[PDB]
Amino acid sequence: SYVSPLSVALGETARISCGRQALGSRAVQWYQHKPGQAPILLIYNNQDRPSGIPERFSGTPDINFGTTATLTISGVEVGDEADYYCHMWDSRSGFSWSFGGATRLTVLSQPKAAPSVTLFPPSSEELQANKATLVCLISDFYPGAVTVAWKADSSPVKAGVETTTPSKQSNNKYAASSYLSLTPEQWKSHKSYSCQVTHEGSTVEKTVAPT
Amino acid sequence: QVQLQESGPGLVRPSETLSVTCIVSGGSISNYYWTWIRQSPGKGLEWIGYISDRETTTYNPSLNSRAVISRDTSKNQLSLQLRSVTTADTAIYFCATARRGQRIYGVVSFGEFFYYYYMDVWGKGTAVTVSSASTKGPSVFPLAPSSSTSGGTAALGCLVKDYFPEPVTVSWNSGALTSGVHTFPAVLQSSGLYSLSSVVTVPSSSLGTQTYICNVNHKPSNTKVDKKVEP
Amino acid sequence: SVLTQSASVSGSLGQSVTISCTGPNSVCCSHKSISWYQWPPGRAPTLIIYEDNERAPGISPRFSGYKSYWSAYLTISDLRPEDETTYYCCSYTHNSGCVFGTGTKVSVLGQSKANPSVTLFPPSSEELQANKATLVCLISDFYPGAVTVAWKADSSPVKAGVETTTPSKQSNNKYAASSYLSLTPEQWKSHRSYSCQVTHEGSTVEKTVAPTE
Amino acid sequence: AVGLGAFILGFLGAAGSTMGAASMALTVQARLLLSGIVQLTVWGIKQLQARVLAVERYLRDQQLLGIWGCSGKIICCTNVPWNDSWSNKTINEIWDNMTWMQWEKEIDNYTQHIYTLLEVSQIQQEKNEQELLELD
Amino acid sequence: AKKWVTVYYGVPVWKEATTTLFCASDAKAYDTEVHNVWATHACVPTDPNPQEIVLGNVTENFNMWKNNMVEQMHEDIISLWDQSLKPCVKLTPLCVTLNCNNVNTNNTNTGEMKNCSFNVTTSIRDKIKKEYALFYKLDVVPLEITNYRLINCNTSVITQACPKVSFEPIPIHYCAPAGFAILKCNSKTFNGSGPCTNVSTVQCTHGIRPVVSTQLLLNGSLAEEEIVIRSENITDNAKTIIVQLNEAVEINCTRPNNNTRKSIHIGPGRAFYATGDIIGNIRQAHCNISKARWNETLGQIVAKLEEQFPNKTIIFNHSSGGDPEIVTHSFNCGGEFFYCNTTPLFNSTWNNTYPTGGEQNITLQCRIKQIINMWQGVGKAMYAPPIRGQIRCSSNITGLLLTRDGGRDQNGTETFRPGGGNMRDNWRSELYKYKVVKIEPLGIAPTACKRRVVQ
Amino acid sequence: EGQLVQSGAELKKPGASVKISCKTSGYRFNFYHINWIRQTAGRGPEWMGWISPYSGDKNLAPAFQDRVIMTTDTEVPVTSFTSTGAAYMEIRNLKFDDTGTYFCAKGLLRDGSSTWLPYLWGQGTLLTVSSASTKGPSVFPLAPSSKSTSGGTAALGCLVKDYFPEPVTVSWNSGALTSGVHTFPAVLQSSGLYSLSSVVTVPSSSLGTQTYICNVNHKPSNTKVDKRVEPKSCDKGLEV
Ligand SMILES: *[C@@H]1O[C@H](CO)[C@@H](O[C@@H]2O[C@H](CO)[C@@H](O[C@@H]3O[C@H](CO[C@H]4O[C@H](CO[C@H]5O[C@H](CO)[C@@H](O)[C@H](O)[C@@H]5O)[C@@H](O)[C@H](O)[C@@H]4O[C@H]4O[C@H](CO)[C@@H](O)[C@H](O)[C@@H]4O)[C@@H](O)[C@H](O[C@H]4O[C@H](CO)[C@@H](O)[C@H](O)[C@@H]4O)[C@@H]3O)[C@H](O)[C@H]2NC(C)=O)[C@H](O)[C@H]1NC(C)=O
Ligand SMILES: *[C@@H]1O[C@H](CO)[C@@H](O[C@@H]2O[C@H](CO)[C@@H](O[C@@H]3O[C@H](CO[C@H]4O[C@H](CO)[C@@H](O)[C@H](O)[C@@H]4O)[C@@H](O)[C@H](O[C@H]4O[C@H](CO)[C@@H](O)[C@H](O)[C@@H]4O)[C@@H]3O)[C@H](O)[C@H]2NC(C)=O)[C@H](O)[C@H]1NC(C)=O
Ligand SMILES: *[C@@H]1O[C@H](CO)[C@@H](O[C@@H]2O[C@H](CO)[C@@H](O[C@@H]3O[C@H](CO[C@H]4O[C@H](CO)[C@@H](O)[C@H](O)[C@@H]4O)[C@@H](O)[C@H](O[C@H]4O[C@H](CO)[C@@H](O)[C@H](O)[C@@H]4O)[C@@H]3O)[C@H](O)[C@H]2NC(C)=O)[C@H](O)[C@H]1NC(C)=O
Ligand SMILES: *[C@@H]1O[C@H](CO)[C@@H](O[C@@H]2O[C@H](CO)[C@@H](O[C@@H]3O[C@H](CO)[C@@H](O)[C@H](O[C@H]4O[C@H](CO)[C@@H](O)[C@H](O)[C@@H]4O)[C@@H]3O)[C@H](O)[C@H]2NC(C)=O)[C@H](O)[C@H]1NC(C)=O
Ligand SMILES: *[C@@H]1O[C@H](CO)[C@@H](O[C@@H]2O[C@H](CO)[C@@H](O[C@@H]3O[C@H](CO)[C@@H](O)[C@H](O)[C@@H]3O)[C@H](O)[C@H]2NC(C)=O)[C@H](O)[C@H]1NC(C)=O
Ligand SMILES: *[C@@H]1O[C@H](CO)[C@@H](O[C@@H]2O[C@H](CO)[C@@H](O[C@@H]3O[C@H](CO)[C@@H](O)[C@H](O)[C@@H]3O)[C@H](O)[C@H]2NC(C)=O)[C@H](O)[C@H]1NC(C)=O
Ligand SMILES: *[C@@H]1O[C@H](CO)[C@@H](O[C@@H]2O[C@H](CO)[C@@H](O[C@@H]3O[C@H](CO)[C@@H](O)[C@H](O)[C@@H]3O)[C@H](O)[C@H]2NC(C)=O)[C@H](O)[C@H]1NC(C)=O
Ligand SMILES: *[C@@H]1O[C@H](CO)[C@@H](O[C@@H]2O[C@H](CO)[C@@H](O[C@@H]3O[C@H](CO)[C@@H](O)[C@H](O)[C@@H]3O)[C@H](O)[C@H]2NC(C)=O)[C@H](O)[C@H]1NC(C)=O
Ligand SMILES: *[C@@H]1O[C@H](CO)[C@@H](O[C@@H]2O[C@H](CO)[C@@H](O)[C@H](O)[C@H]2NC(C)=O)[C@H](O)[C@H]1NC(C)=O
Ligand SMILES: *[C@@H]1O[C@H](CO)[C@@H](O)[C@H](O)[C@H]1NC(C)=O
Ligand SMILES: *[C@@H]1O[C@H](CO)[C@@H](O)[C@H](O)[C@H]1NC(C)=O
Ligand SMILES: *[C@@H]1O[C@H](CO)[C@@H](O)[C@H](O)[C@H]1NC(C)=O
Ligand SMILES: *[C@@H]1O[C@H](CO)[C@@H](O)[C@H](O)[C@H]1NC(C)=O
Ligand SMILES: *[C@@H]1O[C@H](CO)[C@@H](O)[C@H](O)[C@H]1NC(C)=O
Ligand SMILES: *[C@@H]1O[C@H](CO)[C@@H](O)[C@H](O)[C@H]1NC(C)=O
Ligand SMILES: *[C@@H]1O[C@H](CO)[C@@H](O)[C@H](O)[C@H]1NC(C)=O
Ligand SMILES: *[C@@H]1O[C@H](CO)[C@@H](O)[C@H](O)[C@H]1NC(C)=O
Repeated sequence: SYVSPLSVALGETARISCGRQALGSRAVQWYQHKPGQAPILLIYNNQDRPSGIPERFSGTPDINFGTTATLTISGVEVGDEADYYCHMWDSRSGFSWSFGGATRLTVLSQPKAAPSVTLFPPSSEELQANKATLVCLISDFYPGAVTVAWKADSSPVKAGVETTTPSKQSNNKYAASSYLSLTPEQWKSHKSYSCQVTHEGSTVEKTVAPT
Repeated sequence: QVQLQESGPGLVRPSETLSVTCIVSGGSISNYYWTWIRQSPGKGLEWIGYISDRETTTYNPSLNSRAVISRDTSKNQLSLQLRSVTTADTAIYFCATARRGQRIYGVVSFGEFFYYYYMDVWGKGTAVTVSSASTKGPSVFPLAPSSSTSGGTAALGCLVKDYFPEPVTVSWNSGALTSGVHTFPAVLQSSGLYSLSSVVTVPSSSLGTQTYICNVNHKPSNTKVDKKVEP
Repeated sequence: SVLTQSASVSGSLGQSVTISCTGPNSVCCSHKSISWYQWPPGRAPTLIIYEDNERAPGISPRFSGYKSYWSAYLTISDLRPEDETTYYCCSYTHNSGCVFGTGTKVSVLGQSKANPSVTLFPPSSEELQANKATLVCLISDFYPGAVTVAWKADSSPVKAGVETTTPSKQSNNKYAASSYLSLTPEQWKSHRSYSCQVTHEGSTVEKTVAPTE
Repeated sequence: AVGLGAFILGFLGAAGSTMGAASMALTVQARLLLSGIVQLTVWGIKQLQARVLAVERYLRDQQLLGIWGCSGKIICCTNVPWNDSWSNKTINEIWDNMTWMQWEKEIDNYTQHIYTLLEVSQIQQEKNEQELLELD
Repeated sequence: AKKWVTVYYGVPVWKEATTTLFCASDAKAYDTEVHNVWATHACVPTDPNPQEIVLGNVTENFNMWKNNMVEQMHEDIISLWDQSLKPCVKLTPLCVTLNCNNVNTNNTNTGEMKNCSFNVTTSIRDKIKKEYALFYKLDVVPLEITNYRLINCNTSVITQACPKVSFEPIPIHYCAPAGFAILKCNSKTFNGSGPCTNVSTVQCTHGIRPVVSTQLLLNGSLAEEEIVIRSENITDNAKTIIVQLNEAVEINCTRPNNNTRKSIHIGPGRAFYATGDIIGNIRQAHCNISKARWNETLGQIVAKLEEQFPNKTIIFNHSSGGDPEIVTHSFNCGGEFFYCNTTPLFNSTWNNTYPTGGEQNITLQCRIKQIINMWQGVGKAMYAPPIRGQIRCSSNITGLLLTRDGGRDQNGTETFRPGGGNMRDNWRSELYKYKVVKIEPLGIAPTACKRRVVQ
Repeated sequence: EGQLVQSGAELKKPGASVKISCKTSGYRFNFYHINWIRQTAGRGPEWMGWISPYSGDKNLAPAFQDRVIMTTDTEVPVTSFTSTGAAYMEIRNLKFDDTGTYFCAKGLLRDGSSTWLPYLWGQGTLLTVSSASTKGPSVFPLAPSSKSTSGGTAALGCLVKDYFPEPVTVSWNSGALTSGVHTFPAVLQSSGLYSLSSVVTVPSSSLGTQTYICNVNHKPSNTKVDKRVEPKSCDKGLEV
């Protein structure tokens, strides 16, 4: 159905259990998938890894029946955090079409990064089109749990607010952006507009004003 | 040494025949196996079907009804076609080069061996959406530099207004500038359209004569828009 | 042979006869057994007496044995025509092979006379073709022993090419003999007749063939 | 020839040898003629009936040797003459050219008759005269 | 010079007669004492030292086909079996009908072990349970919901052999009672029936294992030098051919399925044992025979078959004319009764005496049952309780059983069929050398010895 | 009550070797010794030796201890008390005085003081030692001759001439005519060749109902002669 979460400390080795365990001799594949990217398999035969895969990953061969197919990851770092699928191929079951239940690996006690908030006023050409939108961009924050509150003068906006759910980038930090749709007359009315981004206990505020 | 390239419409009306193409440059199609894997949001990966090197199909029993897979001999490309699609069929489509193994737990003559497959090579993956709604081309509004941080670091960028076709590509100076680029993910507004932003961090000394131009290409709208950004 | 028997002996019909068997003390009788055999010439013998006196199985009680410290004896009682043959004794121990004797030929007297049958054959025409000529005089069924044969060419004796066989005993306890006269066809054709003269001690028989017929 | 207690010919050690040869060692087939001396299953009734058959056949011979004046002895001579109608061979032919086997096969015709003659003409007559002679 | 009768006690005189022989089996003493059916230790232990007495100058005629020792051993096995089934559980209330599903298995391109579910009245008579079990296909036949019943329920009753008794053969010795003795042949190439040159006598026969088997024989006595082909009538096709091996060829049979044992209460104090859910890979029981060793053994058998037969000779064909129990090589190992397909074992074609690159180990598949009517014994069947864990065994094959085709009135050369015409022939394969006789120790004889005059 | 049958007569050259066989039947071949006894004209009957088929032991006379090699075969069982066997005797360095008749003989008793004493004897094997070569005979017909005019009997036969190997065999009508046959011994010519005659006495009236054929076999030369005796006789006494 859905994904199974897993939490591991940084640098400490880890193991990932496999659902629907085999009933006989089995050949399991372990796929490492990151959202939006191409899935990479680490272990095609339970003990064999293709060229390029690092030696930190390893799988449990089935020399004697009864062993459980787990995926061991030594030296857990930022890059290992992804979704892991366990393909199953036993002798008792028929054609195994589906992949195993996804396993959400999360690396713990990873240092938190302060977000880099960037607020942009609506362009002059956008005002000519009789529209106005405020772009508040958040970058390079690790704990993906930011709450974006908007402020017109000392008043919260609360309306026309659209915000993305945080998404990881290449730096393994998350990235989120908030959009505030306004009318060009309301933008010209107030003195200044503020974007408040609360990250963990902290809160950063950027303010922009019309020319 | 094998490269896969997925190409397709990326947007199909419901209850219509989706099509796609998987271009291979590494070797011949008649030597290895191929398969198709889609990625729907909120759900895990799904294996829909595979084709052999002697051209023999085999489909997932749940999609068995509406899927047909073929491979071309002249062109190293394998085509996928799905009939009566719905907006659940909307997903990131991966073609992968599969190869075969033989697991034997006993004597070969009395059966006792089962075939297992695994895809060692994957393509980049193409996105396909399914919705009755029409195509909406994006309009580009430049984000002027605030003139931002000490030490000379300043930021500008380009705003891409609301569009429904989800995949959008953004470059800068036709791919001449790569440092400081950070294209953020699009937001699905209540309007039913997506909107993204692309910023570039550059020093203030070169912020005057930069001649920075962002290039916003877009495929479903068939429109390529270039916008100049100046203070 | 060092084991000496009587060279000959004779007895009357229905009477008894004794044969001797003696030699040196190296073949002495005290420490060795004596066995007797009936050995007709030209046939296989038959054991009549083994380990001295005891007789072989099937032997009639007419035969009896006796062994003294210096010699052994074999007494044949109630003589029959078939008892007229040759006999040998044997000296042996348990692990030493047999030593045969010199031999003894028994003659039964008080016998009935049998008239001789004489038959003379001329040489065949196929034999005269190859330049050879042989006369065959066959004699059979004479109980009296030792026959004499004489050949004659035109009532005159012949001496070249005469071959006479020894007397042989017939299955009917009678006797038989034969004689052959080898000649050249000139001698055969230049004579009026040839004759085979068989002479016994009681009567002489003559048979004559003629080349003319 | 003669073994002085180490011949180990054994049970039926000389059944292919001459009658005079095997006759010298007849205590071997005498002790070993009753060797069975040294739970409802089939092996119980098959064994208990095999034991009682062995004891019953042994007691048949000693029964006959008892009505023959021979109970104690293995070899025992008699007083009934040997009619030549039974066999016509010599004492050198029987005991030095025949085995007990082919010999018994020649006199098997007349055995039951000899077994009668043996017990009436002797031992029965002897005990009657042994009673009369010792009376005075 | 006068002859008088002299009676002798102890004469070497024997006669051929029949007696009720008994058993001899060495002592097996252990704390984990498991009683044995085929050779119960109720019979007297064998002597610590065998005593064989050679009989010089003896020429005795042996006939293995007229031997009464076979007819008795065959009757001893039958009665020994029933005594072990009487005190064990009989499956009479288990004739209730069964709804059965085929075993879970991926079809590579059917299933025989199967699965079934049925009712069972508990130890209490009014309560009713419902459980599952796994019964091989040959043991059950359908009546129409794919309802099923046991193969024997319309025929006769069935009794489950106790799990304490073991189905392994241990050497048995046949002793003749006192006053008798057994005569044994020793000729290296002793024709079936005829005169044995150099004979001996023994009280108890050698260690013979009572192995119930079909077609090829196992754990027998190996004759020396060249092999031998003993037949009652080599000219009559209806007469069974018994064959003997000189070198021991080995057979390797296993049942790879790692089954389990479920104890069901079908009655008060009566625990019916049955196969639990299978564990591990699904597999079939096979038997392995090195072809390099069977090729030489086959090449020697045709030579002795080319001696009893003309110079123009060919080879054999297999297994037609009876029930599927006769068709397969049936035996026992560990406890389960196998029934192997002997098609690949006799596959060849020789002329004046098969594949050159054929695989190393000949491998035959063996269907397993659990309801058996052996020795053609109609009536109360026997249920072999399932064996825990994996089964592995290895035996030596020492003999075969063939049968001529039977040409109608003319012969296109000649073919042979492996056939077990009778269960008794498994005892003739080891009771050919033995024969029973009775001792007649009474011998009248004439001597010059007249007992003392009556005085 | 058994029969001993020895091998046929052989002709060897002096200095060569010869091996004689003696096949037995009708008794346990392992129970009795096999004696070998020869008889020549110069020394009379001479005992050579005996051999045991059961133990393999042999005793040879010192006169033959250096030239006789005796061997036996293994008995072939027939019944429980009878069998068939074969004994061999090999003599080397043949001389002219060795020419004579050779016998094999069954033993007497199984035990006792005379266990080997020759008791049952074979038919004897004729051995001739000569440097001359084999010569076949020439058969001539003997015309019928009168035997009794009043009795009505006649005599006819066949003549054998100039055959070197001594053995002689004559039969009549392929063995169907055995009554009245009278075969005469051979003559020793001064040349070394032998010759004899055979005559049969038949009624004179038997001329149109019976066929008379004399069959002469000379096996050393491997020659068979079947001569038809012409029944027309020259005797005036028989013509009457
Ligand atoms: C099955 O049936 C067969 C019948 O065929 C039985 O064989 C017979 O056995 C009996 C009893 O043993 C024999 O009776 C004896 O025969 C003796 C003659 O042979 C023995 O001794 C001679 C001596 O050998 C030397 O001198 C020879 C001079 O002739 C010379 O030739 C030789 O080379 C030697 O230099 C042996 O030649 C002979 O083989 C045999 O025994 C010897 O050999 C055997 C086997 O090789 C060996 O195992 C022995 O150890 C031994 O070396 C004769 O001497 C003897 O008489 C004396 O003793 C008896 C005792 O009974 C006494 O009564 C008598 O007064 C003398 O003192 C006695 O006659 C019989 O010949 C055998 N017959 C045949 C045909 O073989 C066999 O035993 C039987 N088997 C069983 C198990 O029962
Ligand atoms: C392997 O085993 C077989 C047995 O299956 C042995 O077979 C022997 O075959 C011979 C063939 O000749 C049998 O001889 C036959 O005997 C019949 C009667 O038996 C009595 O007489 C014999 C004499 O030999 C005794 O042995 C036996 O105990 C009986 O007292 C005769 O009637 C037969 O002759 C008749 O038929 C033949 C043709 O078949 C005619 O020519 C005759 O005129 C007559 O009509 C015949 O003689 C013998 O009985 C069988 N058993 C033996 C010898 O023990 C094989 O010999 C054996 N082979 C080996 C190597 O061991
Ligand atoms: C009498 O009965 C016996 C018992 O079965 C038969 O013996 C078997 O015969 C079969 C053929 O009928 C043999 O099977 C063959 O196996 C070959 C494999 O050997 C190659 O590959 C192995 C590794 O797997 C290498 O070690 C080896 O060196 C070789 O390179 C196959 O190549 C054969 O293929 C044929 O059949 C297949 C399937 O049908 C086809 O797809 C192929 O095109 C080709 O036609 C074949 O499968 C088997 O090995 C033999 N058994 C043993 C124990 O060796 C006798 O053949 C049979 N005789 C008769 C019927 O006359
Ligand atoms: C065939 O099928 C049988 C099932 O019938 C199967 O036997 C099972 O094996 C497992 C092992 O994987 C057993 O589980 C054991 O349970 C016992 C209970 O006491 C434990 O003690 C065992 O662990 C001990 O041994 C370890 C060995 O290193 C120790 O390190 C540990 O500290 C313990 O001392 C273990 O958990 C299970 O009980 C049996 N089931 C039975 C016997 O019914 C067998 O493995 C299968 N074999 C094949 C080849 O398929
Ligand atoms: C006669 O039949 C007998 C009966 O068995 C055969 O005798 C057996 O021969 C073998 C030969 O290898 C003997 O084996 C060896 O015996 C010796 C002595 O005991 C022993 O030390 C070895 O360990 C081995 O067992 C065997 O003993 C013997 N059997 C008996 C009962 O004596 C024999 O082959 C046949 N042949 C002849 C010619 O007699
Ligand atoms: C069936 O074939 C097997 C082949 O393995 C035969 O096995 C043999 O058995 C004997 C008796 O146990 C072994 O002899 C013993 O070996 C042990 C272990 O080394 C040793 O300690 C003893 O002193 C004795 O020598 C023999 O080694 C073994 N064969 C091999 C090759 O090892 C078995 O006899 C055959 N059975 C039949 C009925 O043919
Ligand atoms: C049936 O099973 C038996 C036993 O399980 C197999 O017998 C085995 O055969 C091989 C043949 O070489 C033996 O190998 C031996 O190795 C030893 C040690 O290195 C070496 O000294 C010998 O010379 C020989 O090479 C092996 O010992 C033997 N037994 C066992 C217990 O392994 C047989 O191959 C099987 N037959 C089939 C499956 O047809
Ligand atoms: C040995 O293997 C051969 C393999 O061919 C077997 O030959 C087959 O024998 C069966 C016997 O029923 C033949 O069936 C036929 O049925 C028709 C039905 O009308 C009938 O008219 C015929 O008389 C015959 O019974 C079958 O045709 C024949 N094979 C072929 C290819 O024709 C043979 O039976 C095997 N022998 C043994 C002892 O297993
Ligand atoms: C044999 O059939 C029985 C009856 O259908 C099976 O028993 C059920 O097995 C499932 C597992 O798939 C359990 O969840 C149920 O609880 C079982 N039912 C009962 C009443 O116990 C059994 O699994 C089958 N065995 C095999 C090997 O397929
Ligand atoms: C022997 O038995 C025969 C036959 O019964 C009989 O006629 C004869 O009188 C008997 N002789 C003696 C001495 O018993
Ligand atoms: C029995 O003995 C007498 C007396 O010598 C004899 O005439 C007869 O032939 C013998 N019979 C047998 C069968 O031995
Ligand atoms: C007695 O034995 C002889 C010889 O074997 C036989 O002729 C006769 O029939 C036998 N008599 C009886 C009554 O058995
Ligand atoms: C008995 O079993 C049958 C199927 O085997 C089932 O349909 C029925 O309900 C059962 N009855 C009970 C458990 O009372
Ligand atoms: C074997 O069978 C044939 C044919 O039926 C028959 O002629 C012969 O006598 C039989 N021989 C034996 C020993 O059974
Ligand atoms: C072999 O048997 C065939 C049968 O066709 C025959 O032609 C040939 O003569 C036989 N040869 C020998 C040596 O037996
Ligand atoms: C079979 O053998 C016979 C006799 O040896 C021979 O004549 C024939 O040619 C052979 N045929 C084949 C196909 O081998
Ligand atoms: C079996 O033996 C025969 C004859 O020795 C030979 O021709 C054949 O190739 C052998 N086959 C195998 C598989 O060893």
